[PDB]
Amino acid sequence: MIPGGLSEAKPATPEIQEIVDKVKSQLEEKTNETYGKLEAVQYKTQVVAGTNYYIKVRAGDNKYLHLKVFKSLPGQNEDLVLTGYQVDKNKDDELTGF
Repeated sequence: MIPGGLSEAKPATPEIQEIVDKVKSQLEEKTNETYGKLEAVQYKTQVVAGTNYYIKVRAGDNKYLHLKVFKSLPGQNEDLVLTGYQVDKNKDDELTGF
């Protein structure tokens, strides 16, 4: 069993692309990623020190990347601080258990 509480995981459109465009800046220079050129097909969400969003987005035609966009409130300073994510995978990029 794994904690977290991934809320859901429905289809994703450019609305997840914003959550994706909001973290791809930090995600770009975090793991030298890039995002933005990927299509988010679905997403989920969790509740912790604020609110995060997990996304099942792909970056080609045989690979997926799960990002972890996180928003706070009690320490706004962070706000949409995607501190978790994964890219270039085709075996452990399922939902959030990636």
